[PDB]
Amino acid sequence: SMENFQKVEKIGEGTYGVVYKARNKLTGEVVALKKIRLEGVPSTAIREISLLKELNHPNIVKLLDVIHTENKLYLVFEFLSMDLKDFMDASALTGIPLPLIKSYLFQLLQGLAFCHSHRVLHRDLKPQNLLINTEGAIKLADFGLARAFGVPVRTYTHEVVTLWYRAPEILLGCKYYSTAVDIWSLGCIFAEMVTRRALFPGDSEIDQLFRIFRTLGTPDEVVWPGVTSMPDYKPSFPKWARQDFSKVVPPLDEDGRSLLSQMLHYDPNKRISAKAALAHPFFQDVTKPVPHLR
Amino acid sequence: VPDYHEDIHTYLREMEVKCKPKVGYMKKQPDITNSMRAILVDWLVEVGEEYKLQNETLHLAVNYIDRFLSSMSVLRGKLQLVGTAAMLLASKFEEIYPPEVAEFVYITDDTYTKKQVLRMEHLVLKVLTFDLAAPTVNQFLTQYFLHQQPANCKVESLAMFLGELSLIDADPYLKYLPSVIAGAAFHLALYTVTGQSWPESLIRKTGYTLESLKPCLMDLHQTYLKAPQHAQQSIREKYKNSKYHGVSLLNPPETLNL
Ligand SMILES: NS(=O)(=O)c1ccc(Nc2nc(OCC3CCCCC3)c3nc[nH]c3n2)cc1
Repeated sequence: SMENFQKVEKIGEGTYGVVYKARNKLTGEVVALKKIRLEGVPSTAIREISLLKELNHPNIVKLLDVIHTENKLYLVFEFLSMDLKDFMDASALTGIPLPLIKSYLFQLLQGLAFCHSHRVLHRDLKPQNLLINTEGAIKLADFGLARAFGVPVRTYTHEVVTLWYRAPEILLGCKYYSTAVDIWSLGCIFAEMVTRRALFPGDSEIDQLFRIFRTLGTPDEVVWPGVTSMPDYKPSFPKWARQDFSKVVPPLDEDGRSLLSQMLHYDPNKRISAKAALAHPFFQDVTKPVPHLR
Repeated sequence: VPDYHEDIHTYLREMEVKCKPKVGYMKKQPDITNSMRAILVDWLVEVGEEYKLQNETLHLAVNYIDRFLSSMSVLRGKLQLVGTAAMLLASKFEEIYPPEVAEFVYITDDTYTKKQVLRMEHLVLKVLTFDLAAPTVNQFLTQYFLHQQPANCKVESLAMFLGELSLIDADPYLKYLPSVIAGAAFHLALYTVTGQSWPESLIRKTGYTLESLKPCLMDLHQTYLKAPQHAQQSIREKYKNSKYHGVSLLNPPETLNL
């Protein structure tokens, strides 16, 4: 039972379930609680649990326990203070220091690299799914859309990734998609950390493709082999020109720009990977600054 | 070749050892036997053919079954309920569109109720401590396939047939890890169709040689030979289809030479 847990407040709903802030009456430990109502145990919870028990990493949210009672299923998590989106909104007047964007991106990639090294796709990387403590760490959360993939991949659920962060290969309906979809999402978030507005906030699939095309250029066979043969490619697509990356994220380093242009490469194969990304010269001076938050 | 192939292979190799069931669990099962297990596994191949399920789902289900039976005694009349929960859970894990619970109650022919199937799903989950991302023979074969020079669809189908035959007979195949069952399966397939052998590149990747795979390769060679006489025929039937290039109809070689 949850005799030992006192709910403090609700904090959100994501993918499935509901997350409460709660407190361990006996230990004093503040936790997060994901509650599931019980068609059997949801496919989403089955995946989140088994995979998160496998993934133990400082940058991946720790699952502490799994409790029953019925007809409920409680997941018990390490608590964290704030999601990235709220933090970005708190930093509206003052900005987010570059050494902190750097640290955060560095940490995120580590955690993504761990995932991918353990045949795991996140598939829902967005700022509401990234948590931060006061000590300076950022962690990946909400593994509801996650799935264990195989080598090589076969076709998976097409629904995936919330719109603003969805990779072009999903949007254009490629039959296979891989680790490159998590990099894409991470690239958008990188830009968003710098500009504090979402990079491509579309309202429909076509809107999104167009917003991406206006920023990165409408892709052709030269920049992305096989693109004009994709299921949702339309020849009637407006042919926009590519613009300088210096205008896409104006405050950014030459090395920031390099890193970003690689995380947002059209071709999923050409798109840099998390593992490789850690070696990028952007991170040469990387440290671990605290966020200074309340 | 991506940047995670070696990391994933390494991790999968680590994980098969931890996900391994107990080898002599059937000797500890008072009411169930190897033959009864053969019947259950064969039935799940039927179920997977009915609902067009991925082969991965099938291997996962069998892994779950064996791991559950390594710690929980079951009577003969309930083995099929365990089997049904496994298949369900495997579906929820692996499939884009799993079948409803209702559809699972139907294929048991109203032996068990919905409430029974649901409560068993929990029990399995709990007994397996929710750890369901087990490596399978199938997961290794698909990696091994990448080492074909060049690709041959008949080799892949035959490999997966042989690997699927290992699922039926706990004696002997329980004493082998999936990565090894897959090496045997891949070589046997490859030698039958093209007359080629385990590739040196796969030696570099896996550490396995024909000498090291031989014990399993000998056992699998026998299964393949006795397959048309085998009491369970569902897998053979499945692999007559053009989807699998009619590989079950092929003539097995009589000697391997090693
Ligand atoms: N709004 S906010 O910025 O004030 C704030 C944010 C998140 C948290 N804390 C927290 N949240 C989780 O899920 C949050 C959940 C909400 C819905 C979207 C998906 C993620 C967790 N899962 C494990 N640990 C968790 N810790 C505290 C404050």
